[PDB]
Amino acid sequence: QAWQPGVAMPNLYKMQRMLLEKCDLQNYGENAVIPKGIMMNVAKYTQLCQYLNTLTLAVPYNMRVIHFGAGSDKGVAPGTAVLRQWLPTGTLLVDSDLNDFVSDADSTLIGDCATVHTANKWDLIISDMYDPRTKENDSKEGFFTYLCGFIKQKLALGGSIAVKITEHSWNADLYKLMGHFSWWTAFVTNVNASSSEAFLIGANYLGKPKEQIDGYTMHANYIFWRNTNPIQLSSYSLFDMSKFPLKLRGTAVMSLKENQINDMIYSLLEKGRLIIRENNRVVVSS
Amino acid sequence: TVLSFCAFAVDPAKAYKDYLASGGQPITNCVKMLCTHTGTGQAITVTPEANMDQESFGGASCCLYCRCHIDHPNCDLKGKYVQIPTTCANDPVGFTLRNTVCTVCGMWKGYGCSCD
Ligand SMILES: Nc1ncnc2c1ncn2[C@@H]1O[C@H](C[C@@H](N)CC[C@H](N)C(=O)O)[C@@H](O)[C@H]1O
Ligand SMILES: [Cl-]
Ligand SMILES: [Cl-]
Ligand SMILES: [Cl-]
Ligand SMILES: [Cl-]
Ligand SMILES: [Cl-]
Ligand SMILES: [Mg+2]
Ligand code: NA
Ligand SMILES: [Zn+2]
Ligand SMILES: [Zn+2]
Repeated sequence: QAWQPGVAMPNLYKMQRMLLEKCDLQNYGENAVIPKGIMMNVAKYTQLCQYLNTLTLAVPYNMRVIHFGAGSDKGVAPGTAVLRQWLPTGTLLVDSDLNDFVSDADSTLIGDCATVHTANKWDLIISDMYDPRTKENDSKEGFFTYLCGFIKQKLALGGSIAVKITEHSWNADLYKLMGHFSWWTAFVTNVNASSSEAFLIGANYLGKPKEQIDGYTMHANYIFWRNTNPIQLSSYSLFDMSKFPLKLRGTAVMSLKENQINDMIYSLLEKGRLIIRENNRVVVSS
Repeated sequence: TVLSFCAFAVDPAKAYKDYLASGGQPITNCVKMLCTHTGTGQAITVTPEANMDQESFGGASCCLYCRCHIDHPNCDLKGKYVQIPTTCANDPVGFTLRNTVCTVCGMWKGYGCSCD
């Protein structure tokens, strides 16, 4: 386990019908496992991408990736730098944040994410959006409501997402939407394991329910898992970068109509063998 | 304040140099990548290419003009990775400012490059 890039929420815990409790975890601290001169976020996104390497991600020849919450108080985009390192060369990487920052992405969109418009669909959405949080823990709106609509309207069938949540920063519709993927999990990176942070990862988008997920319940389930399974911080996976970049899969991209999307096509989408979207010119707004 | 100090100088690169000579801390939060350290060693590359004697940084975070949000004099760094000699890695922005890439072998003059 200490060798893994992190820990995924086991199926046993996804199946429960837990009540919502408080989380017994402190999001902060000086981090004893981050190697010298390395930012937490480089380490964190590295492990996220190491995890994504183990999944059946679709990887078109002309991949399109959009990154929300890419900026930081430092003024730089460490996560974007990792994405840019991970993804195939000349993959379109677009990133975005509420405040200005410098980026290694092809485009950088400044402003509230609700101002971000595009006609084109994406193969991968990464979000690290976060607002630092009242005596109740309810589904949070804000960027999450935009995100859910974004996913529903602009994620290509076959595409995948990774969205940052914590104890208090989570959304019920996002959890529900996880059941529209061929597979999903909540993934905790090993370098930040003592925080309540996880990435909700949906793998291979299907555009329709596969499971009925109740958001509120699943988040209680998430908390229960975290409370009763402490994870020892670890950066073991950081010390072998040799196989890091995402595999060039050459995943077919096809523009299909709803009536062409039959059982064998869904089966292809489920296995990460197809992306469905147009191949038009990509234009992104303020 | 170093970013402002340079942003509002007629010659930002000179301004940075003067800033250092007077005991200012080098610009921080240059983005060090995790990498193999088995790369080509070249100065500016599509992906991390640090060799055993280098570090790889995200290019934009190592660019004075990017960091200061000012006009470039030309960006050669943004969207790319810059290899920087471990001994100089405390100041990646200064390094790229003071140094020049060889146009034949693609390495840093006085560092990785060995030629005539
Ligand atoms: N509504 C919003 N729209 C756009 N960005 C937001 C919004 N709310 C929070 N954010 C951003 O979420 C970011 C959270 C950061 N911790 C992200 C760090 C960054 N991923 C990194 O690599 O270091 C902040 O930069 C916020 O500006
Ligand atoms: Cl890997
Ligand atoms: Cl549920
Ligand atoms: Cl195929
Ligand atoms: Cl398109
Ligand atoms: Cl200098
Ligand atoms: Mg599968
Ligand atoms: Na319910
Ligand atoms: Zn620049
Ligand atoms: Zn040379």
